[PDB]
Amino acid sequence: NSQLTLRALERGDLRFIHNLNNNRNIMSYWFEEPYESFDELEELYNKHIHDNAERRFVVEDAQKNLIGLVELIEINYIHRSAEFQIIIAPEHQGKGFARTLINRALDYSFTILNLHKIYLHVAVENPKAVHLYEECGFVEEGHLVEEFFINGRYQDVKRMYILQSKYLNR
Amino acid sequence: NSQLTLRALERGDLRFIHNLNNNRNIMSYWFEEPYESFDELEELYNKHIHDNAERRFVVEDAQKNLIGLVELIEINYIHRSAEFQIIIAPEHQGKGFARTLINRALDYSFTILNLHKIYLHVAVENPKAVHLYEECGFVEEGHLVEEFFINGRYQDVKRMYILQSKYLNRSE
Amino acid sequence: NSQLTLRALERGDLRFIHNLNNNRNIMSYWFEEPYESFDELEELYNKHIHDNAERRFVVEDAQKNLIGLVELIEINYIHRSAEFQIIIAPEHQGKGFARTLINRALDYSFTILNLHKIYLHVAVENPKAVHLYEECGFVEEGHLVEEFFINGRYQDVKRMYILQSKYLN
Amino acid sequence: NSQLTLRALERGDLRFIHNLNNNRNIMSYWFEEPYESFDELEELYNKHIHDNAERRFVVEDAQKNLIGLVELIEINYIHRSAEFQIIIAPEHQGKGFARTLINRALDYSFTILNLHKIYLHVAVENPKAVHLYEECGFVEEGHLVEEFFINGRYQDVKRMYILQSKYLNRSE
Amino acid sequence: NSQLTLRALERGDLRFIHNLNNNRNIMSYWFEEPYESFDELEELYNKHIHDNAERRFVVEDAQKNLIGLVELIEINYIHRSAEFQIIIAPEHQGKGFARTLINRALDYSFTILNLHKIYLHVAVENPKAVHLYEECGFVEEGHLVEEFFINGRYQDVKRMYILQSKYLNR
Amino acid sequence: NSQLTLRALERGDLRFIHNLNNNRNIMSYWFEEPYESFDELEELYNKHIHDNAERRFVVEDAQKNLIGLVELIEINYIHRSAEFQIIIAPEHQGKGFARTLINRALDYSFTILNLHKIYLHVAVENPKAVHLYEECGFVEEGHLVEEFFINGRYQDVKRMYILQSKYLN
Amino acid sequence: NSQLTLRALERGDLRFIHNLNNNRNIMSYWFEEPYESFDELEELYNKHIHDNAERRFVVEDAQKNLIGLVELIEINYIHRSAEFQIIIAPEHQGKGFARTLINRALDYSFTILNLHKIYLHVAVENPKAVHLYEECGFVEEGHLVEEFFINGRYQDVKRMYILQSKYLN
Amino acid sequence: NSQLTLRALERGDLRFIHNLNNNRNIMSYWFEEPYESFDELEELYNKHIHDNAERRFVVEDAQKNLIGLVELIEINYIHRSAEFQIIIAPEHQGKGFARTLINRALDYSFTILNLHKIYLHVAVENPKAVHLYEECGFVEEGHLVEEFFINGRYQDVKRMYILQSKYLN
Amino acid sequence: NSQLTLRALERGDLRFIHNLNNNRNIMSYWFEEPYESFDELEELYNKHIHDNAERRFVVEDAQKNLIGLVELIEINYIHRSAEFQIIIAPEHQGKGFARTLINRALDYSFTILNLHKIYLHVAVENPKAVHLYEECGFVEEGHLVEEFFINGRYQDVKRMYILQSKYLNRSE
Amino acid sequence: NSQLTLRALERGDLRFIHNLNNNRNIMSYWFEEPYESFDELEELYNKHIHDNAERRFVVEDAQKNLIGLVELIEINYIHRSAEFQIIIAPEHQGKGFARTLINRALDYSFTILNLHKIYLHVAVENPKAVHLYEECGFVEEGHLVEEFFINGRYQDVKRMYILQSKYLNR
Amino acid sequence: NSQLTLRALERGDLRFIHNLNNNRNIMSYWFEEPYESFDELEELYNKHIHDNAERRFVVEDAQKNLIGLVELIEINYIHRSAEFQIIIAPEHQGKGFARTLINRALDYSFTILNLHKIYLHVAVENPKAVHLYEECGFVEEGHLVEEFFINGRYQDVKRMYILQSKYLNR
Amino acid sequence: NSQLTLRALERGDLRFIHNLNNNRNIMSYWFEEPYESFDELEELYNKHIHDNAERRFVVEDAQKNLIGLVELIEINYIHRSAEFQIIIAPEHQGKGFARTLINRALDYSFTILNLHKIYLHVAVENPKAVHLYEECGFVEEGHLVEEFFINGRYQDVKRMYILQSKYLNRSE
Repeated sequence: NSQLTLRALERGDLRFIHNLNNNRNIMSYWFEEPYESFDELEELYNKHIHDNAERRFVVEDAQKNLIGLVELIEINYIHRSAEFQIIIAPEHQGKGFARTLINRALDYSFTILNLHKIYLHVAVENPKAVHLYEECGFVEEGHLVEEFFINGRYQDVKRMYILQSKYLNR
Repeated sequence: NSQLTLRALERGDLRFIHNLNNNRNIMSYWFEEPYESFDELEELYNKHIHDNAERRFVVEDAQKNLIGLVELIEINYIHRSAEFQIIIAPEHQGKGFARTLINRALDYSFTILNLHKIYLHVAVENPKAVHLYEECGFVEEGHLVEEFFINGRYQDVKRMYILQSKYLNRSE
Repeated sequence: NSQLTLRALERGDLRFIHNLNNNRNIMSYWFEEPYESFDELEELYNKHIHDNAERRFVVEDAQKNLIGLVELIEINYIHRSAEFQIIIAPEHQGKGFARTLINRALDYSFTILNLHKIYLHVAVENPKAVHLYEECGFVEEGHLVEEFFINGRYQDVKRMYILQSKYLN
Repeated sequence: NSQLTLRALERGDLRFIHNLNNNRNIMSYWFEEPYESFDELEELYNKHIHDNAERRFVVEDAQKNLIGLVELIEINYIHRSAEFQIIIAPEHQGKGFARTLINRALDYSFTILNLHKIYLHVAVENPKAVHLYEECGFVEEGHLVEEFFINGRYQDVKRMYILQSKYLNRSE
Repeated sequence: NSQLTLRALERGDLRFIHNLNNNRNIMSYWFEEPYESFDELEELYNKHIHDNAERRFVVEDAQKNLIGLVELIEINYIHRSAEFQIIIAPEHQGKGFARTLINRALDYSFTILNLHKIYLHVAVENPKAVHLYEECGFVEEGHLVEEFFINGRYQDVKRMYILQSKYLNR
Repeated sequence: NSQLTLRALERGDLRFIHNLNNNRNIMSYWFEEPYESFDELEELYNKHIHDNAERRFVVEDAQKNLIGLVELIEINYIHRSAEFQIIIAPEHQGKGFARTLINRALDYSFTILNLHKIYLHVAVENPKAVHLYEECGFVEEGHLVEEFFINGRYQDVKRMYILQSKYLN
Repeated sequence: NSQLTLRALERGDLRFIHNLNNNRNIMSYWFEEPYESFDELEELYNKHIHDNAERRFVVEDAQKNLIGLVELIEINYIHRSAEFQIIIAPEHQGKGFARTLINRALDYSFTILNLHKIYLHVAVENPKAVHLYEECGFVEEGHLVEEFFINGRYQDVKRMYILQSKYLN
Repeated sequence: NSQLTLRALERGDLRFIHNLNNNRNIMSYWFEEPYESFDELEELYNKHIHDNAERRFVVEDAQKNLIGLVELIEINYIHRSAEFQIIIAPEHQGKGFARTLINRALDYSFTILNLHKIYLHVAVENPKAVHLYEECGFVEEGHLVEEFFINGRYQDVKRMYILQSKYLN
Repeated sequence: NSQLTLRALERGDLRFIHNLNNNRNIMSYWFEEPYESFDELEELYNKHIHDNAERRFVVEDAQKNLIGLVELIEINYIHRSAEFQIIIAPEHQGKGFARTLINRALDYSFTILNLHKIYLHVAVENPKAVHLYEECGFVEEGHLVEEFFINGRYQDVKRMYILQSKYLNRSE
Repeated sequence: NSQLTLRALERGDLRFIHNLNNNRNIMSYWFEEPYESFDELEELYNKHIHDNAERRFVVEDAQKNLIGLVELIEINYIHRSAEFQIIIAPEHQGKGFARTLINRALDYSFTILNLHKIYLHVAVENPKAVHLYEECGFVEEGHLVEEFFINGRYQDVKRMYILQSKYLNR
Repeated sequence: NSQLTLRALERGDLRFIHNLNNNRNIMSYWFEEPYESFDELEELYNKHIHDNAERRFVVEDAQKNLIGLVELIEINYIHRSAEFQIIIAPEHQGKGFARTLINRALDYSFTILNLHKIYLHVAVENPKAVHLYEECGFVEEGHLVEEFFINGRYQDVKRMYILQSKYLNR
Repeated sequence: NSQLTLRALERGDLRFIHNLNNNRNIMSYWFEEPYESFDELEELYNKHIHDNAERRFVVEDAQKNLIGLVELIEINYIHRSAEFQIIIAPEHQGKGFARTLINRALDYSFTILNLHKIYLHVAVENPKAVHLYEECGFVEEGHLVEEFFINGRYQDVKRMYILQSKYLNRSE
């Protein structure tokens, strides 16, 4: 709803990030290993403070509760593309925030950074995630065979995308 | 009214700057992307401490509430010019402070720093500010086409300026 | 099963780690010289923060009491093997938690890290431990002669291993 | 024919790399901007020397003429995948070396480095290369729309891949 | 003509740059001071090796003679704009290379970096330079009063621009 | 015997070392990924200059032609063990020099460095090498299962060792 | 006389210094641009800690209230000259303390630092100050034309000096 | 006029500079202690490469023979003033080149750097030089008493200046 | 009695070390100059943290009172020897702890660290300590003449030592 | 008396040192300038932590009151000489501590550092200081003409010395 | 003879040092391992340039031939003692240089550094080395049991010493 | 005679300095230990380049042969004093250059550097130099007992000095 906002990741938010990053159910959706020392996380945060190739956001509601995370990575400024990734804390999954956040990230991407294309990756074995994204405007541009090793097996992922033209003329 | 005071920005004012630097509406007037972790801001602040090409001032009232920011950037040592930009916190806007601060900035630029020229950029779609600036003696020297991408599209901005000779000598 | 969790080692867990490292009987299991300084431990921790060739984990119960430690070292990314080490604090041994921790270290190695082989070393003079590793599917691949100097004399150790294919099938 | 040899790139090969990195035609196949001072190249080379996420190989003939470059990047330690990219110097192109080198890269990736998957990107408007790659066992897993801005417009690329199990076991 | 090319500035070209930078007739066109130690020039070259906000080019003919310089500065990757500046060595002024180079720089800008806008600055007192640029597609978007101090006086400069759409649909 | 000498590795010997490291058949003996950059090799050399946990030696003949290489790594100063590796350039194999180099590496380990145990790894698929090590007094202490990924598949290696007491008596 | 003392500037006195530096009327006396950041002031303080070419002193009364500041800069050790600057906080002007501070700065320059010449600059538009310096023995040696840009226009300043021989006799 | 040019000082011109700095009679004009090390000169050159508060120029003739040196120091960007210094090597004095170099330094200060005031110091005991500066439009603004210790005694110097407005009209 | 415990020295024990390092009487037994600012001690401590040629242990009782220090230095990786030195805080001296700690140090040196030889130096004018050490199995291997300048004059010291084989096997 | 001791200077003692160093009556006896920022003093203390060429001591009584300072500087280890300097805080001047401290410093010098010679400097205009030192064993080895500028004038100082042999055979 | 001299070790002499250090017959006399990369040797030389605790000398004859090495280590400046070690290149062993060099090192030690005691270590199994040193004034102060592991065995060494008083009153 | 010239020491003069710094006889006149690797000398040279407390001069003849060295050290900014020391290479000694150079050093110290006092130390057992210095106007202000250990024993040195007022004004 109206009460959801995206603001930049700050040092004070790292305990919430850490807590998610050490949760394997949550990190499987980012095809990332669920082990990260707090120090690894903080030192990488420090290292990338001035990195222009990424934007990391925390999501809050009106009381300032941390709902989840939005990220734009691999921002390329010739091709004007970037990869979008999102995580909703367990407690907040299934409340309808998903679409709002995807929209907010697309708005950031398209009305602020002036990117041309946003793409994401989703487990083919999560076909309800796939559909969601389709309803939010994304379209399948690839079916990556055995791209990621997750939970003892290689899994297929859809690569999906959306263009600036489509998002702004809606 | 007259109770406003200028002083240089310092580390302890940065939570206030940060707050404005993450406000979409406020930053659109500066054509700046509204995202800055506190760490990026502080690190850049630290790096520019001895940088002569800029001056960053904070505006406080008698009881020390932080009202706004006045800055001069791209200060050039030869051409004696600089770009002026101003921000008034939203809770303190529409209180007639603009003029007062624009004049403090002009007075500083021309009676202390000895610059010859000050210019600014203002969105064309912001005619109230254009007007305000004109009344404060600035004059349009350019209409930059599709200069900045703001809130989903390319926009035009006025470049306006004022000379030290004009400002100092007007009433003479 | 459920209550015991595994998370990455943190700077705040270092006094727990140091305390085990001063028990010489506990360090004899890792063939590591006991009695190391807290500062050495901390500075070595700082240095390996981004070292991808190791994973150090702590074992916490439901109330967040530190039970012990599980580590994977010498992780090799071509051969996809690593050495496994485990320590259960003395006040939590005999509670039957070794098995669950071993299974947890194997789950991590094989379902997340995607390694092919996990091996470990055990003193031959610790046949109870050897036996526990045998039940968890480890097989002896070496009987290393006078490999380590422990408590005044050279001792033999067993090298034992398990493959990913065996753990996942 | 069979007289080609692979070895790791080293500092003394950089004038050759530089030459290719400033060639517009050659770099368009890598979707890379064709501008790199020697200094940027050397500095980045130096920085990545111990970087495990990449392997850069040079191809030499019996008399040591530098023919091309074979690289693997984004090597991931868990997923065991990497992106393959190749370049053959223009004076040595159209001499049937492609296949030979693509096979050396596959043989390295799968019989030495123990990767599970290799992928590449090829412009859709480059059907000869797509075909060549297919014949070398790669298979289309995606048609990326308007992925790269090349020579004035946004273009589609095929993402193609090959698995270690398929490659190792085909003839069995 | 066909024989003119743009390649990246290299360390070996710095003696040619220096020689131009210490020539006041040449630097007045860039509103820059004609004093630069070779060491200042080289140390600034070293410092900006990895700067993404600029591209500096040397211009040569077929025998590899240094004809002049092309530069794109203040590249901004949200607004996708940049400032273009050019210098033709004295010996090569008046041979018709000017238009080719402006075209080459626009081609780099528009077919490679994917920028939206290119702008430049010209002395109002050089109205034949102004016209040239007008014929090459640039249009006046400003008349900057007393913007630069040059040869003992403050001088007016036109700010001129061209958009990607116009350059590519020609 | 006499003609072959052993001296420490030097920066000027690095092109010889690099050249062996590009022969994949030669590097398969060290289970080391071949094709490494000269700069990586040099910078790793620079970094380990004062590392007391390794000794890298070159083997020179009477005319100062580089024959091969002998190294001692993972030298442990409590357990007093180390791993031995040896490479004889291809143009000097079949000349019967392996034996002399092994004996020379053992002499160094046991009469100068005062180590207690020397071990090595050998591919099981290289029974000639195993046999040579057996004649020089090494005994198998482990048959490591699928330890290394070589030429497209996991292979077994032998771990073999000799003690100081046996070499000196 | 007695109550007023002079001691070296300290990091804890910096907020006092900063506060004077924001009064533009106070900084006009030093021809220094007012409104400088506390961090710039502190970092410049840190940088000059061991700079032998300056001495910055604070003036304290009997109750340790900061009265003002006295500085000696561009101290030259061959020519043995230095430039003198003094600032008396506004809440302590008109108390007749300038004289005592000048005499104190001269005593320091000539009886401790062993300098030969002390000079200063004063705005011509500040004839009261010029007059005070004249009574303390300073003589005009220069009338510098349009030397500084102050409050919107170029102004003339006096350069004035006193020698060691004159102060000590 | 034409033949004499001015360009920025370069590292390759340093032996020329050093050579003047060892003539004590030449350095007396700059009130600079002569006999400074080449290494000090070079390292100070390295340190000031990006210092915007100075410009050091060399004077070359048609055949690229170094004639002398012209410098602008203490350039202040608010007050827009700077101090001018000039040295003509002894083998090129009496050739009437001082005038052209002064005019060239003023042209640079006022038509490029956009300064408002240029000043210099001259020993009173050098009335020929004072006179030359007077012809080039400089006016005495100060007679500094015993400002410098030169050749065994304190000497007076003249401070002289010219404004931009006067030079440009 | 048996309630003593050894652990490695750590930063927080340094005020105690400092106290002993500035005690003239205590330091004369170590032939060391009794002057060390806390800063010199901490800086050197920090520098030797990863230094393998030494081990520094603190001795604590059941309630954690710091009793003394046991150290081994000049640990040589080849010769497998080290110099042993011990200090018992004065308030805890003459309580029969010496033997107990000397034995803990021997047990560590020979059953954990696998050294072959431990030696120490003792002032000749300190016959009680010589004797104590002899009873603990050390044997005189040298009488160093005028080796150290102590309390105004040059003095002789006994160098005494013990072998691992002797220590481990005595009772066999 | 018995209750006076010498211990090494520590960081915590620097406020007492500073207070003396900014007292001109006290620093004149060391021919030193009475101006030292606390930061200068502390940074020089940090720099010389490992300097073997000096030993700086604080003097206390039984309640741990800071009485003054002892210093051995320019320790040379071939020539085995050093310069001794002492300061007694104003409050403690004239109580008879002087001789005890000189003795303690000589004892340190001669029974611990094993030096051969200790020398000092005293204002000729303080002839009662000269005599004291003579009674403590020092002897004049020089009368340095106008060696130091102090209080507006050049002053003569005696250089006095004592040898280890004499101190230990007493 | 007269033609033997001691001068400080220099970088240019390191190839001669290296050559000796990688000769096990030569390094056994210093109880040192015969393996040293040239780089290890040079980097340690660089590190110890300013170390006051040692003096390393090269020995030459009149034509400037490198004869061997003299070293004074563990120089302690309170106790005024140091360890002396010497090596004569193989080619020059048995020519009578030994005594001259020991004398030269003692002269350096006693007439220049002003040390009180010099000690050395010798293999008990080299009793002709022991006697030599006895004739040069050294005397046994210890018989160190199994002090060093050399050539596959632990060996006993004599510790021998000489005092300044004895060397200078000869 | 008069053909001598002073200039500051520079890096390229260091082989000459090194040669003198390793000469026992030459260094005994400076009470300095005659051992200095080239590296120690260069490193210290480099470190003192901007050190104001010293001046090191080389003496050259018309054809640029390096004759000797004149130095001033411990230059104090307040007391305006310095220690003078001189060395003449042995091949050029006993040629009457001493006086000439001592006078150049005095002329520099007093007419350029504006010092008030110069002093030196000379071995008592070196009466020829004492005398020479006296004739050059220096006067004994101290007889330091057993100040330096030289060639096996402790020796006395004269401290001699000269004032700027005396030197400048003598002939007046």
